[PDB]
Amino acid sequence: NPRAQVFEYFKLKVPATRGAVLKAHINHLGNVAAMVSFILVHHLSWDPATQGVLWAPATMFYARLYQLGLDAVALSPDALFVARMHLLAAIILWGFGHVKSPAEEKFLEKVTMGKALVAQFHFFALIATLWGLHMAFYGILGPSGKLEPTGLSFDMFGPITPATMAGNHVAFGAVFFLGGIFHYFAGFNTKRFAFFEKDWEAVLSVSCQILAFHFATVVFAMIIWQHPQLGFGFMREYAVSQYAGPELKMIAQSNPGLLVKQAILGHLVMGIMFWIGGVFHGAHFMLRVLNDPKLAEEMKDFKFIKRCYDHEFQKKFLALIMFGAFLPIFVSYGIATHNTIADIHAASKTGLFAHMTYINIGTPLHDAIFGSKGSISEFVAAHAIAGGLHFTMVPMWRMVFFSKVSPWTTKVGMKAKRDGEFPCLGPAYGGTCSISLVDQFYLAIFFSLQVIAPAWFYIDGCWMGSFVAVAAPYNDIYQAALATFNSHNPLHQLSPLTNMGYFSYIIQQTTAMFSRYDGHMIQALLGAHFIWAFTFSMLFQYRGSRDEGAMVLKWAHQQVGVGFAGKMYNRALSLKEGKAIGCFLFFKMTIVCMWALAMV
Amino acid sequence: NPRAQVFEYFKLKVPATRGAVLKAHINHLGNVAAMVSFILVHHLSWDPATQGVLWAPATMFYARLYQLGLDAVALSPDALFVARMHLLAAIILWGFGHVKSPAEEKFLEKVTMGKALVAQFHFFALIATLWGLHMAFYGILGPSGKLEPTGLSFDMFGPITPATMAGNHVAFGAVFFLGGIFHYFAGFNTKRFAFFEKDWEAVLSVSCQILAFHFATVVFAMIIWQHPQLGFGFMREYAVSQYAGPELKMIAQSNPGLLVKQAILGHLVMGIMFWIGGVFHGAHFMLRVLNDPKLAEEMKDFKFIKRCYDHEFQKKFLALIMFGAFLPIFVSYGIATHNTIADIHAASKTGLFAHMTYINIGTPLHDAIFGSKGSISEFVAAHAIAGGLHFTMVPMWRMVFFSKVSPWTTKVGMKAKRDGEFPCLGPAYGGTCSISLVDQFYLAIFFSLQVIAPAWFYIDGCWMGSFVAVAAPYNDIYQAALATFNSHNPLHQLSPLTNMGYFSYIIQQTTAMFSRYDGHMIQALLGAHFIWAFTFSMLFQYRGSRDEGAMVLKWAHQQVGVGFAGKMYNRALSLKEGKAIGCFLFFKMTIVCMWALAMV
Amino acid sequence: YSPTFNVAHILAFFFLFLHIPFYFV
Amino acid sequence: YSPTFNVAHILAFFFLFLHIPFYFV
Ligand code: AOH
Ligand code: AOH
Ligand code: GBF
Ligand code: GBF
Ligand code: GBF
Ligand code: GBF
Ligand SMILES: CC(C)=C/C=C/C(C)=C/C=C/C(C)=C/C=C/C=C(C)/C=C/C=C(\C)CCC=C(C)C
Ligand code: SF4
Repeated sequence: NPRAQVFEYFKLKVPATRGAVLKAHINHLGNVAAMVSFILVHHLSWDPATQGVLWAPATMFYARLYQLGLDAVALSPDALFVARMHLLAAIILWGFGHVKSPAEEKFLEKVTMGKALVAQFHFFALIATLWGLHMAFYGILGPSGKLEPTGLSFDMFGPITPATMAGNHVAFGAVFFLGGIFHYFAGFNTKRFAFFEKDWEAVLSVSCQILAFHFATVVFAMIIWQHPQLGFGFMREYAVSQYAGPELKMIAQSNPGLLVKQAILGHLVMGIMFWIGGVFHGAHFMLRVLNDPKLAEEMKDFKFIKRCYDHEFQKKFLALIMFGAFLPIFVSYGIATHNTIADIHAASKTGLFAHMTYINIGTPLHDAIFGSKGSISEFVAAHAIAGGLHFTMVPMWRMVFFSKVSPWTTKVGMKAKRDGEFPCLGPAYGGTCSISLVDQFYLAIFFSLQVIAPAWFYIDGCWMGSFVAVAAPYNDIYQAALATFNSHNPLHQLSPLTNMGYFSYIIQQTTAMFSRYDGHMIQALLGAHFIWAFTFSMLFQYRGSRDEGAMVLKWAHQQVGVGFAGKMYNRALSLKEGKAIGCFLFFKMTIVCMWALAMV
Repeated sequence: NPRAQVFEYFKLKVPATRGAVLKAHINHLGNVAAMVSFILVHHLSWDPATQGVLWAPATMFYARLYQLGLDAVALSPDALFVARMHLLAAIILWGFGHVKSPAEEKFLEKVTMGKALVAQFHFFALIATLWGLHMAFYGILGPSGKLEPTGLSFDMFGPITPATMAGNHVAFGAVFFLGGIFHYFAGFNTKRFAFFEKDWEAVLSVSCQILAFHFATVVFAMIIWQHPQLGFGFMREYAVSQYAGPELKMIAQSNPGLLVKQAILGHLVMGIMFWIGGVFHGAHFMLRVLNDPKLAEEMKDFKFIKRCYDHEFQKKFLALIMFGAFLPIFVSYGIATHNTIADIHAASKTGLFAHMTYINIGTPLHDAIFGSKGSISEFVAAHAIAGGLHFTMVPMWRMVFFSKVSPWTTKVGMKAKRDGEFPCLGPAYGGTCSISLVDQFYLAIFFSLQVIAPAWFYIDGCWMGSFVAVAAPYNDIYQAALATFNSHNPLHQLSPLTNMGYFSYIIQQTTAMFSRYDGHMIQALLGAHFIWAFTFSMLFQYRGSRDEGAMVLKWAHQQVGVGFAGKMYNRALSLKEGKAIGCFLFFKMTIVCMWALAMV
Repeated sequence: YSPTFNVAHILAFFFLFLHIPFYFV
Repeated sequence: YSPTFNVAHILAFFFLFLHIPFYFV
């Protein structure tokens, strides 16, 4: 009964029946096919016959055409045939998705989520097998620049060839075939798993969380597995192939990993989004358990019912998370700040900042386990990212364990937080904004920038030993780091290691933005900065001011006879609306700015 | 009874008696003398014998020594004698300021503010006359680089000479002497003025507001009156004189107005601060009138008692202010955005942004009245500043007229806002934060950045026709503007007109910061940016989150035996504290960044 | 990509985005 | 302006500024 299990604003908008959910899934497949058809045809460039495919997302999808062994010229007959067939598919899916199918519904009443998962195992088995067979007999782009059937081999431990990569797919087909049969007969009834059949939000949460972990493995694989046809190196090769437009080629020659790093940034960002949103759903499911006095006799066996009321567990556990953030942040940002002060003042002959030593630490544990040879850049960057992860987890674990009662609600005499969405409780006790579950969701989104930004600066080849460029007295440290980066870090395939800390790198990249794409990424930066600034007006403690001022603007529009425009100021966005929209736009406008950096 | 007339937090801190107020004034004079003594001796440079005076504020005070005809070498015998005598004065003033003087108090019970103003007229008369006489007989720096007595002349309409500038001071002495005598006998009892004797906050408000207007006249005079000894040109001359250290000289040769523009930025910023704080005091005085049912029988004659309750006056008046902001902002930012898009995309040969026309409008009204010959840079900059002023006035006029009742309090069924300092009323009606008088004070401080920033970018020679540098197709417009700027704009004495809009100018100035003062202004930028970011944690709708999380941090410190440090998290800053501190630091850290721009 | 084409399409983006706040307010 | 002088004086600024929030909290 989903309409009873969502926040108020969504009760009238959430698919409310088995059938409606299936229709939403169908229409979502229509969206997928439709995006493919749109982006092969539109948003390529101003003049594709001469400029090729220059614009983002289209470049990545044309890089796929290239990897498939098709003519990846802008608007080629292959590209158009692919785009038009996906449009056909989209229209058929949306068609079915917007008509009611009572027989389909009647059957869905008999389907369990365990059964659906069996079916998904064997659908995935089909896809994996058929794609292995397509590779095997019809081929993909081969080393000779021609479409080449891969053959089929199952020598898992021999060298990677097209044939064994085909075998890898067929093997996954077999594995999911046997696994689907096994679970068809045995079910998922084991304890600690039977409860999933009870609640769609629990299943949904787990899907999001595991998908987030898949995203992270994909980020790392896109850096490490750079084979030009069987890995993500097809994005390097496409950008300098015969199909690449002149400007894309010029950019890729000084930035070989250009398109790979755009894909990486997309998967980093989406992965963070599914991690935090998935945890929000699991926490919301738990909170509904805790608010349904009925929903307790089946879940009493789980420890979280107790932990969500135990103030000593809450403090010990959250304190451990905060320590896990504090220590690596202190080490990484403290070192990089000392080194920054040293780089800044290196020309000084006297005074407080003259003749500072550079802090230079390697990464012996990572090197011993994975075969890198890291420098202070990796040491600082990895501790800043690790710290950002634990930092982000502070609001995440509060969603999970603080959203019904906390030491604070007990301290101030409350029985329990009323629900998961209330924005505040007013000025009592010096102010109470954003103790609810959803407000900690937003805060985790905000904090997640401490993961995304250092990760991006690292991946794009910033010097992460310092916030500014390495000064001349410390050049030896940079040069040694550059040698072992080139010889031992797979990232050197995508990015040269510059001597520029992020602040200096911003100057250089932004300067380069004036002269690529006719300057457009400067327009992107400026517009994104404006919108980001405006979110302050929605996120600051100033909503009442705006609601009061909005009455003057509405009144003024009515006086002159344009009340249809004054309706824009019928009221200010509410606390809840302004926090949701402000967080969304604050977060995404930051990502737009980083996307500019990914375009040059 | 000031303790009854201030916000709660200040009742125990405000000087509570006539005598205590006088002592505070004495101690403030001690602060003035002490700053002079400190800054002539410390914070000059790391090694003054070789580097001279390099650091801000000290440079401006040494430029004064220079203008006085004294040896303005760092730590010269003249500088030390001046510094040590001002220290003596500070110690004597603070000495007297921290002892009780009962006879002085008994006499103060007999002093009125009208009497004090008579006395101030004749003290100012003394200062003006004695300084004219010092100039006349002992002199200031003369055109020959020597101290030269000016003589004394009263030829007001002849050419400006040192002698007539001395006469100007003596004449001001005479005028304030006659004016003090006149008011000694006639008083200030005229209607609409008698009420000032009633309330110290009304007098205080007016002093701040008029001082703000003086600040603005000083900003303009520092640009326009650039005479090298009798005007603010002494700051240009000092920076390239024999006393100037080598680096100050190197900077001034490419930036002649360096020190003048530092003084300008100081007076712009302080003037805005006194304007808004002065209006806050006047509004607070009015609000106390409206809250004292007694305080009405003497003020009923004033129209503001009515206006503060009249919802049609409130909407008409505030709507007029908003229009006065909307129209010039729309014109200035809309034009500059079109021109920005044109400059950005000027290299494009096709597509939506190719071959745009530059919007080019002059300033014929300003030219006809003041003798300028302005370009699109002046047209846009002046409308952006004018618009920023009306924008800032929106929260200012709400302080004055919305702080007891408003159309909003009537709409939601309230009798009246309880006081001037409450932070919010909670989530009712979609949220109620920052409708009080003090919260509109903060908002005016925030909004005032729309005055300060464009004014600074203009004064420092940014191209204000565009947010980026002028592109080659529009170079003719820049060159024509440069010719008439050089020949008709007095600002060219302080700043060359660059072809750089503020975004491009930021790149160039920040690049220059790496190589002046051993890079220190990069440290200033980075530290200021960090603090600015942190204010979000105090200004966002998130105070309850922090108070709840603070309990975990305090608990963790206590567990390990360092509860004296955990007291830092005894509680989060309250709504009221965090808004005051957040606004102060948001505002000042922005000013620090602009100060970096003023240093190069 | 003439001036009239380009102004027209800019105004199209403007009118379109302007309706986003109406959905909430 | 030796390393020990400079670290000492940096720590002095640190300890000093650190007391500002105690005044409110
Ligand atoms: C970034 C750009 C920005 C803008 C363009 C505004 N605020 Mg906003 N604002 C901000 C921040 C960073 C903060 C943080 C939190 O301090 C706030 C807070 C806050 C609060 C608390 C309130 C009010 O209570 C009051 C109100 O009545 O809201 C209904 C209001 C108002 C209205 C004033 C009325 C008037 O002057 O209209 C006149 C309207 C203008 C002068 C804006 C005209 C703008 C253009 C023509 C477009 C320019 C476009 C480009 C350059 C691309 C007006 C629409 C407006 C514009 N703001 C408020 N604010 C940024 C901006
Ligand atoms: C700019 C830098 C910045 C920092 C360094 C923090 N926030 Mg803050 N914050 C910010 C913004 C921009 C916003 C906007 C509004 O979204 C917020 C909001 C918000 C809310 C709502 C809450 C909480 O409720 C929670 C809390 O419990 O507060 C008592 C909290 C916390 C604590 C998390 C606990 C932990 O991880 O400790 C671990 C502490 C750290 C990981 C910080 C260690 C820092 C250093 C060693 C110094 C680095 C120094 C240099 C590089 C010069 C922790 C002290 C902390 C650090 N913030 C919160 N915030 C910026 C920053
Ligand atoms: C498979 C992914 C998935 C699914 C099925 C859901 C589903 C839901 C449902 C249960 C509710 C209500 C949504 C609503 O009614 O839709 C309405 C939308 C439609 C019906 C769309 C219909 C489409 C059209 C009319 C046409 C559009 C066509 C195009 C745009 C091309 C909801 C919800 C939330 N979700 Mg998630 N979420 C996710 C991923 C996420 C991601 C991971 C994130 C964040 C990064 C979140 C953060 C939140 C968040 C915060 C909330 C809410 O408050 C809300 C809630 O109440 O949860 C308790 N959620 N989430
Ligand atoms: C400001 C909003 C914003 C921003 C900056 C981003 C950024 C990105 C980047 C990080 C990547 C790679 C580039 C790309 O394919 O973009 C595509 C961008 C859009 C489809 C929409 C962008 C929005 C606007 C142009 C309108 C903005 C309007 C305002 C800000 C008022 C990406 C991406 C995707 N995103 Mg989003 N997205 C959004 C909004 C959305 C909206 C909310 C939606 C669906 C309703 C999506 C669905 C997807 C989707 C499917 C993909 C990808 O394949 C790709 C990826 O890398 O995944 C791993 N995305 N997304
Ligand atoms: C001559 C200038 C002047 C004077 C006398 C006052 C006086 C006051 C008094 C009436 C109260 C309470 C202050 C307190 O008790 O002090 C305590 C401080 C001392 C006693 C200082 C003692 C000094 C030491 C112990 C040693 C320090 C030595 C050094 C720092 C070297 C107060 C006040 C405010 N003021 Mg103003 N203000 C100003 C200028 C301004 C400026 C223009 C601004 C803003 C830019 C403001 C914005 C505010 C604002 C917002 C408020 C308040 O809320 C508060 C109030 O209640 O008003 C209604 N105010 N203001
Ligand atoms: C971050 C805080 C900050 C910033 C950025 C500024 C900036 C300025 C600039 C715009 C000018 C010229 C440069 C200078 O002389 O500075 C001097 C700076 C200080 C005296 C104090 C700076 C503060 C710190 C170094 C400590 C910051 C600590 C934290 C941010 C935690 C100026 C200035 C002055 N300011 Mg301030 N001030 C302050 C705080 C203060 C504090 C609150 C005080 C007194 C308690 C003053 C009293 C004065 C005063 C007297 C003057 C001037 O003569 C001059 C001016 O141009 O007036 C027209 N100022 N002030
Ligand atoms: C306007 C004008 C003319 C001048 C304006 C000047 C201004 C505003 C000056 C502001 C000066 C300020 C705030 C100085 C702050 C110093 C803080 C220190 C020394 C902290 C050290 C922390 C340590 C070592 C721990 C380790 C460090 C880390 C973990 C990062
Ligand atoms: S400031 Fe706003 S969000 Fe915070 S308690 Fe008050 S009304 Fe609620």
